[PDB]
Amino acid sequence: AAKDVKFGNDARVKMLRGVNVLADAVKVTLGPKGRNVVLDKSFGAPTITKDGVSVAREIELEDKFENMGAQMVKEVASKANDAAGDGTTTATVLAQAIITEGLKAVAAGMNPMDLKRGIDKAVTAAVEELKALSVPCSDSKAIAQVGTISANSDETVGKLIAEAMDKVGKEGVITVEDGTGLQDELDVVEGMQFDRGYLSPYFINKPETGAVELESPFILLADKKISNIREMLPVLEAVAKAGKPLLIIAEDVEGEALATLVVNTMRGIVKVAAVKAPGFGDRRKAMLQDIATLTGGTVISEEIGMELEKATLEDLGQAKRVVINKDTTTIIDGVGEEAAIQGRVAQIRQQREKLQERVAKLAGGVAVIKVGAATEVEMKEKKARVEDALHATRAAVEEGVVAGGGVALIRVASKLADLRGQNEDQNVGIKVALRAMEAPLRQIVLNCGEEPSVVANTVKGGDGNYGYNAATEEYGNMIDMGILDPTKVTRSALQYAASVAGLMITTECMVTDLP
Amino acid sequence: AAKDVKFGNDARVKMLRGVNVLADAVKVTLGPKGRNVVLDKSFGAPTITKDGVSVAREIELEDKFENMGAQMVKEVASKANDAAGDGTTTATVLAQAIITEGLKAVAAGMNPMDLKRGIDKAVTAAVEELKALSVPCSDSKAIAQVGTISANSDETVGKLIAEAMDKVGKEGVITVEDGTGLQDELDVVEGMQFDRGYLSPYFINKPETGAVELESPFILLADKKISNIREMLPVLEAVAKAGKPLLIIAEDVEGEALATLVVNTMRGIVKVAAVKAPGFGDRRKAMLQDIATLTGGTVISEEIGMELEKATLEDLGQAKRVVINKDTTTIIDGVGEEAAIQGRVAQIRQQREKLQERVAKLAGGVAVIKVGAATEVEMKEKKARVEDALHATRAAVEEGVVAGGGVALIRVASKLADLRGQNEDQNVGIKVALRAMEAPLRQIVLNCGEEPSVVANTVKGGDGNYGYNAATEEYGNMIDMGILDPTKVTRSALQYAASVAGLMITTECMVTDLP
Amino acid sequence: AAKDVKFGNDARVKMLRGVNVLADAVKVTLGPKGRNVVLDKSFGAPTITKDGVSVAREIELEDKFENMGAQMVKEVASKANDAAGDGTTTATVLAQAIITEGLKAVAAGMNPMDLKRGIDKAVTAAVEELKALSVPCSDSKAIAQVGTISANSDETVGKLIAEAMDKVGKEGVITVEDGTGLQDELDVVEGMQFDRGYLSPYFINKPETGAVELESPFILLADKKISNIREMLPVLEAVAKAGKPLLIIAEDVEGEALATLVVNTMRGIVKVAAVKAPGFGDRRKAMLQDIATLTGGTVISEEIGMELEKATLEDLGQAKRVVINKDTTTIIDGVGEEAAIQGRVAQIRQQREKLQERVAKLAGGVAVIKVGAATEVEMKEKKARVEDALHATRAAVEEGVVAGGGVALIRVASKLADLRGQNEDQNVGIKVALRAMEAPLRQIVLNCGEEPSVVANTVKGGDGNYGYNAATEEYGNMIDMGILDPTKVTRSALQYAASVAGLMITTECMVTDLP
Amino acid sequence: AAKDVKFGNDARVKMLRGVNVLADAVKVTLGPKGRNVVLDKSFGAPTITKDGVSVAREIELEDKFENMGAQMVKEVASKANDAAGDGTTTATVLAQAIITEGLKAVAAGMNPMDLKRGIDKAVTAAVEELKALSVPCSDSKAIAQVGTISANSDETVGKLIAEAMDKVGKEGVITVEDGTGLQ
Repeated sequence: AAKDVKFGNDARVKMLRGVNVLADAVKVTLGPKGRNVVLDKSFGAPTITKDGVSVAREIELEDKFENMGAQMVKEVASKANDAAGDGTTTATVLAQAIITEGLKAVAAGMNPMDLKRGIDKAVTAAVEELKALSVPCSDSKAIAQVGTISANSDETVGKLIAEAMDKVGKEGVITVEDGTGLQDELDVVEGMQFDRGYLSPYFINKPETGAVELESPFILLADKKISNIREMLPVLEAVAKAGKPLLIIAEDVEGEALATLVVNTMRGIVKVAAVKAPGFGDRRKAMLQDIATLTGGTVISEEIGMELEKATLEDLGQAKRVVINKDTTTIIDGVGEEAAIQGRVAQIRQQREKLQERVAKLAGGVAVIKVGAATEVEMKEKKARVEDALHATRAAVEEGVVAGGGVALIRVASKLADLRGQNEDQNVGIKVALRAMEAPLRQIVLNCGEEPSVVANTVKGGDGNYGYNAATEEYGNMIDMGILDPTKVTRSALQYAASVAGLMITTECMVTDLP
Repeated sequence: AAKDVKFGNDARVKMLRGVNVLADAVKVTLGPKGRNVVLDKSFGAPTITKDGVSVAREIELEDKFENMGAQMVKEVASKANDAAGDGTTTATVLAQAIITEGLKAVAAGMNPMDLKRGIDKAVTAAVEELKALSVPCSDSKAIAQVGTISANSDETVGKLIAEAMDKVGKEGVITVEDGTGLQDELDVVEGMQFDRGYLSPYFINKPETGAVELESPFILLADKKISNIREMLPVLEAVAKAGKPLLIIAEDVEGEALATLVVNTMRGIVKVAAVKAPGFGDRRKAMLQDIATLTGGTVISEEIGMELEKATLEDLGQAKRVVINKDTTTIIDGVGEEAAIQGRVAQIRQQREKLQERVAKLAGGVAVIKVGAATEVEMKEKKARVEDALHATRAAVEEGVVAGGGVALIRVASKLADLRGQNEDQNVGIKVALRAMEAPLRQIVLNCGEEPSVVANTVKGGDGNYGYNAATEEYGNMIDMGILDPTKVTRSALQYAASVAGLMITTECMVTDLP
Repeated sequence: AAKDVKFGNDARVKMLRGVNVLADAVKVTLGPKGRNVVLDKSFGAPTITKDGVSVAREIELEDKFENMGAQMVKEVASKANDAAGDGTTTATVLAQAIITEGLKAVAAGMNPMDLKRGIDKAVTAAVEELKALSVPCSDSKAIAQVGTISANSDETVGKLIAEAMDKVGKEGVITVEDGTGLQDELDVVEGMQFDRGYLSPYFINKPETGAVELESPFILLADKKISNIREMLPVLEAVAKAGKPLLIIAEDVEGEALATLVVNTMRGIVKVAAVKAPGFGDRRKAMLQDIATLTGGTVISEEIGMELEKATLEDLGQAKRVVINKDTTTIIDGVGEEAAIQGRVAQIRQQREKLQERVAKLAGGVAVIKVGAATEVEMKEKKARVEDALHATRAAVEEGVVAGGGVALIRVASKLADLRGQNEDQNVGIKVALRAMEAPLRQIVLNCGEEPSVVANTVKGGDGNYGYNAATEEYGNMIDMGILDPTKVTRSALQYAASVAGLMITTECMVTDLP
Repeated sequence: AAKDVKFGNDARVKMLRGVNVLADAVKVTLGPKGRNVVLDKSFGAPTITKDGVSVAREIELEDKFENMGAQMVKEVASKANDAAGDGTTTATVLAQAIITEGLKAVAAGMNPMDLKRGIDKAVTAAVEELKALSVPCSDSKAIAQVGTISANSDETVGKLIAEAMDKVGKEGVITVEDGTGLQ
């Protein structure tokens, strides 16, 4: 189609208007005196939601340029979510702030590509500074801490999470299943989790989680690449008449057999899914046997001659459940003998870090959680927030908590008061990020109907963990008042907003379709 | 789609206009000198109706923002209805009142989120105060009392209801069936009711009640979850050629067998429905056997080996009728032997509160009512109002009656004259609810063509149960004049209006589709 | 859809405009110097008609509010017709009059709901007063009297009607069939009529009468409810190959067998119809046997074991004709033996009021009428007017005649000159009905091109039955000049107009779809 | 001419919008980090000015009601000027503040004529209190100071006026005209 092209200031004013519409809709939900947004859906009833990414994903504008603005910032809130699990509003609010302040400088005659270098440097430093402040996140306290936070105040949540890790460890494998009743349930049962995602978004049966939940399925363990679909029918027809679903772990699954399986589930007979075997080369040889042992199945190897055509139900493994998402597969309760698994444990124990990881995965079991609730809505809803929190937590653990209320950010801004760049434009670029670092605190206060600059002035008069408690309307030590954000989320908010807004301010020309 | 977004006052003026259109259409029906509203329906002839929720559910506006207003208040009238069975107009009128007064304060510079806290506190207190005033609702008087009221003055109604409970008790199980002739009929026959709703709105054969009525059907009693549909065909084909419908009680029915059954009734051969078995864990084991005994059927247990494939008609139970709705299942006249049921009674009697509940349900029978009427219209129409009243009554019983004419509300408003909050905005928020509490009385009077403030002044000059009798145009003791509202309804009106309007006034921005 | 809502005066001016358009189109046909209205019909040729209801049923307006006006008054003319058979124009003209005068008072500041109470009281009194004036309608004179009138002057009509009743009695059963030639024919033959209408408007084969005429059909007499259609095929296939139609009398016919039969006639093989058996309980047991005896059929009882599957043609009854309408079934010329019927007569004669009614129906036969005519048009047309008249007559008999020219009404208006209500608004409400009572006379005169108020003044100067003879243009005694209206029609006109217009004037708000 | 008449809240929202436009244009010049306003004049070249009354006298709005708002507050800045000679911006900024806060209370259900009595009483008291705080101002140093702040922080103008009053006396006149040179 013929394109519309806009230059310089015009392009930019439009781009910003876009950002604002999205930013403004997301902002209203930030903080304890945050309000909700209603999101239409022809489909079913509207949705009420506080969740920043959820509002973001729905904004699309009519003016094609404004649209482009919104479609870009939408990525910060989106990315935050995939990494952290929370902070998507904060992320958005920082991004809008850097942009506003950025473009103001660009309009001053500053060189955008330098303003960007400044912003980026300011951020690399803020990230370092946050690692310092974080206390870390180790003890079950900090854990249920961050958890309950990312779970949105709900302490019961951060709780189970801490308990969980406190059971199978910080690296243990935790999962989530809908609760049968009103009570939450944490159980440890014979499992494993590895870093492999689905081979097609078309296997998703739970659109909500964006995941693949399968009920007591068989597991196929193939050593070769799967291109042709002919060697599938002997087994794929035996598990058709067994009523149950089927999981495929192989070197890969190529377009030919994949695309047939893809349309074979959605709209099709047997509902199945497939994922690449973990690791590569010599690891996946033994790493795949690990799964075989756990599930009580057989590995179809090429070096023994075994082919897929010469395989039965008996050769397959089994579990009571399994969940696959974008990049994670986790199996729960393997039918594998206690003798067989313990035998393979002693085998590796005998056999230093890479073998240690295989022991940890295997010996070890998988912890499960059943989100209890009164209503099926809340139920599955709560279940959601859980998986979220869990995320941040794992991340929080890997890299802790910091003072909430966005004080952490305000604190790093004064530490970097003396940061400079290679030239004056880079300097303004730093001051632009620092000034933005105040925005979460500033929005939190503004959503309470209170003077945001007056609160900020007095928090900035303080030190360490002194902050504003928006709930109770009085100042104090944020960690003592239990207002903690997880470090991974605060960091991640910052990195992502900076990344997008950094690029965004360097825009001199925009190219889109005609109205 | 591209969205329209409106801020602050503009958003709010539009939101209110919406509320008014709906409120105004509902208001005209409040009280004894209430008039009717005509509701178009391409479908059949138009509908004449006084029933507040019925008017509400039809309002949809063209201006997309105004629409949003109306679509939200529509929920108070809707919620009132699902809980109470009456008071939907009152509910609506209170909601419109809180909103009007609210937004006026918001426009004064008050902090909405505080006005909300005030309103809410004022309400929590009004609810307490109403519990005090209620006399309760216990004696068959108060019962037929509230009944006849919620039935819309019709004394004959409140009557049978009192009789009913007076038969199988307040907790007894009462049902309703269309009358064969012109006479009402109350009969007690060999039944049970438990807290479980249909597994899909697609089983509804009576669109009016929003329920599932089934004629002398067989009952299937399964101990396991029902996912696959293959174990269904041996029995589902034997009851296909028996001409009769079939009820399924199992641990659950999963999408796979559910979705097949769903399209198998509407547009399909055998008309069936399914509901989850009552309770959970060890209760539903024996609780399901209770039903088996009553219906003269067999429980298909897993721990005995019995599967659904190895089951006949003989294994199934039977009743003369059964009605399922949103969250209630009730079976009527079980074919179960008098010996078998009495034997199971003595079994539990031997076996303290949870077992007591199972005795009550079982021993005991189910009372039925046949709404008599001249015309089939009135007939089924009257039948409706009945089920309504019955509701409120059960509720009234659980938590009585209060002075009608909306005097109860006016009375609690003076009791709370001294209620205060945490700050001045919270105070205005209280005064806003109190002032609203006068509105039902004020509308009742306004629908009579009389001076509403002059009536209110003089009712507020009085005490206790002194009120205005709009029918006869003179003041007096409302309980003595027989003008009683059920407590549960007055309470419920208030709680729901407050809930919605409370949220509504905190609105600073609105996001909808383009015109 | 988005709705338009109008308030107060605006709503009302529009509502009235609607009424007028319909009223004005109907008015032009009132009285002996009434003119015709032409009614388009894409379908066939246009229709010329004097018949008030026929004009009414065609008015639909474009302005959605005006439409609502017309769609409401349309009900008076419609209701008149269903009860009386005549007077539909009068009804309409009164209704328009009450409305006009009403709304004028509402605009004076009067309280509508009181104006209504007045109107209603004035009417309850006018009805009483008319019962007084009626002379009654008993002798064959008054009968052919009212008949010939409601038949529109046609004396030949009122004639046969009187003859008829003079044959099988006032309660005898009279029917109508198209005439074979040009001569009218009255014949008495071996029949019965009971108060039961068709079980679906979809059995109608004569769209004109809105009835179900069936030619020498078989009669099925079932004791049970008919839900399933399987027990139908043994008999329904034997009467398929007998070429003739089939009538079903049973306890009921439920949706399942009904909906199959419904589409099985229109668009289908065997043309059949079904009606509920007369009475209830113990009556319908013997009351159904009565029909069996008359038709020479067998009753398929449950208490003998007989099922519908085990039934032949031989078991069924037969008649030469049968007509079913909205609420009446009447069978004509039963094949039942003279011995069998006389035997059942002696059986009941032996066996006090309820058994007396069964004797009357049975012993007794059914009188038939064949409307003779030159053209098939006139023929079937005349046939129509007949059935009409017959109606009013039966009614006239049950509750006589009064002075035509609308003098009766003018006479009751002076009798009620001293009627008062509970307050002044109720008083105006009475004067509003009284003043309206003059309108028929006033329109009759206006359609003659003469001064309506001058005629009215001089009729009101007179007494008793003195009136204006519009045909001959001179005053006199209306009963002596043969200008009589039947009481039932005059009463019914009044009651219905009052009913609708009473409601209509209480309208403060109107809600409809957007243009 | 036919008149437009507006009531209650509508009248008031419009009246306020008027006040704001004038207030906002005058406000930007208040204080040492005050900026200038440019005032068109078909007549000659435009005028640059910091002087609050000068901006005020030029505001006239198109919406006839908003106009009325502005035309009324314009009188505070105008009156200040005729009496004092300075403070016209301050005057304007106070006036806009009382109004904003006032109308907010009126919208709360307060009785306007009482809000007025309060305001007036508060002011009669503030005037008394200021008489107290004032230290008289009689020494050349103090005089030079008011002069300086008046002249947007220009020490020379202060000094120059202080010197002037010192020489002519109290019962003596000082005029100001265009000079030839730069100083």
